[PDB]
Amino acid sequence: VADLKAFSKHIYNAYLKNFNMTKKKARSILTGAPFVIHDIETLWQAEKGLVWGLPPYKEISVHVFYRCQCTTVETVRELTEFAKSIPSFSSLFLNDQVTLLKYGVHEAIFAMLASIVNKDGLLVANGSGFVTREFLRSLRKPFSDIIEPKFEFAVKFNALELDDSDLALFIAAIILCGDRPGLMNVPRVEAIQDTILRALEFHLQANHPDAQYLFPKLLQKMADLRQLVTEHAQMMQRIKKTETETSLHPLLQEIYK
Amino acid sequence: KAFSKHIYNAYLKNFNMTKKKARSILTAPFVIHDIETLWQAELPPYKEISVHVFYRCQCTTVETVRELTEFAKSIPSFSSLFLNDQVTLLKYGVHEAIFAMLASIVNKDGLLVANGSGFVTREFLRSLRKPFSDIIEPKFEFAVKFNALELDDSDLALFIAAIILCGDRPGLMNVPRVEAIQDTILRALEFHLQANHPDAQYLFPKLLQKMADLRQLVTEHAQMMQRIKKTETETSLHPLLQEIY
Ligand SMILES: C/C(=C\COc1ccccc1CN(C)C(=O)c1ccc(-c2ccco2)cc1)CCC(=O)O
Ligand SMILES: C/C(=C\COc1ccccc1CN(C)C(=O)c1ccc(-c2ccco2)cc1)CCC(=O)O
Repeated sequence: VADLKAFSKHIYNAYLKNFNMTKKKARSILTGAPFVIHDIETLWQAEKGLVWGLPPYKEISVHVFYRCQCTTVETVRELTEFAKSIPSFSSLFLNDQVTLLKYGVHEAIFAMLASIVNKDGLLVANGSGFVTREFLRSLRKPFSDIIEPKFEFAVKFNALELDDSDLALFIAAIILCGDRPGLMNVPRVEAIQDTILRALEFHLQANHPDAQYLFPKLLQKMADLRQLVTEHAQMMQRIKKTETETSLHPLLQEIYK
Repeated sequence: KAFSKHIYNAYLKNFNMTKKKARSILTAPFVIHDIETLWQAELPPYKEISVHVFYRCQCTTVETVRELTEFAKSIPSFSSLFLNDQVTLLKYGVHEAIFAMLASIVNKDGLLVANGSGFVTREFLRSLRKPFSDIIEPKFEFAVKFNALELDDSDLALFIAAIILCGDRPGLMNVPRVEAIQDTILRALEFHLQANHPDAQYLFPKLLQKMADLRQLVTEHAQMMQRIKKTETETSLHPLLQEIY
């Protein structure tokens, strides 16, 4: 029990050192000024300077998809650094590390997106912008449809009221996932993931003494996130298929390969 | 440096028999070179000579695990590792340290036994029946070569601390932390060997090779222990040693 506490603490310190944006900072921004991007005009103002090199200009729905890609890429690089500070992650085979990152980053990105989202939209640009969910729904298919299911997931996730300390362990559990295809040392990964999930159960009784069923609720969100990413990867295949003049960042190319 | 002195202090606190004590005896102990001497000299109930010596080996290695366990508490930052990692380090390392320290009580002809009091010849131990004699002799071969390095206790105190702090063990949770502790130990050791053996040359990387030789010696050891566990159904194993195996 005492090793699990200190393992949780190590994981929470890796999280605080590696993510630019915590849930604690995001909620203080969201509740109080970010500049509101809610239409074409405000988006252009935001690009001039009140908020912020993306493959040469074309049309709003595609410009937005490109900003999503720039953000997602930056969060992969934070996740990669976070994982390297997860105790035994850096002593796994190099190919296992890359495999865990390749198949887990999206699950982690859509878990952590909740932190910066409310029912009305989300923070961008390290909290200096706020893009409304109504504006993102206004984009043309297939861009609007690849966006809205994440808000639907996030708002439900937020009703669980996790804090940073809980998320560090939850995101650690997503990444150290013994089920990813092509792993070399499965029992080792499985063992690390079971340590995290034991530490997570113990940390939840401590931090959320009156919640009920919070731990199995979280195992289910991990399942939901897998389904969310399977659906996302299908939509991304459809974009790559039907939107030929839209490119994808090479780091994301490798991931979806 | 102070670090080196502290590890030495702890080694002197934890191991009753030092190379120093052992060297001034080996230069009178009762010679045990056959059945009649063994019996004059004299655990699980008696079985036969060979199994009897095997039990004596077990009682000694058990005691030395206890000592090594207390010793490691003095290695700085060992006590701050996960408890699980502590147990793993002890589990996979105590035999490499026990075979390293065995060189201290050994010469080409045999070893000291129940304090300085007895000498058991290598001859006799070879005369035990298979697989008991095979279990024994390869430690002697290693120990004679190790002794040609001519370490003293202050050197061995760091060397045993290095052995226990191996980042490579199976199931370690915090490898980089263990590795960083061993690094300070190995840096103290290089520094110590420069100061304690100024005219010996290459002693440091030769010690690093002895660590890899020990790892292999223990692998061959555990393998031998495993067939004894199958084929020598009668003979018992102190359970402290079952858990290690
Ligand atoms: C379209 C891809 C993912 C989908 O991204 C989604 C999906 C649902 C909600 C939020 C995101 C993106 N996100 C985490 C952001 O923080 C974000 C960043 C910037 C903007 C934006 C809008 C106008 C100007 O700036 C909007 C969102 C490809 C990327 C991939 O699959 O890796
Ligand atoms: C056979 C096991 C270990 C290996 O033992 C070895 C192997 C090679 C050299 C020296 C030892 C033992 N040793 C460190 C002693 O100090 C010792 C103690 C007593 C006697 C003895 C002989 C007649 C009466 O008393 C002889 C040796 C199983 C136990 C285990 O695996 O931990």
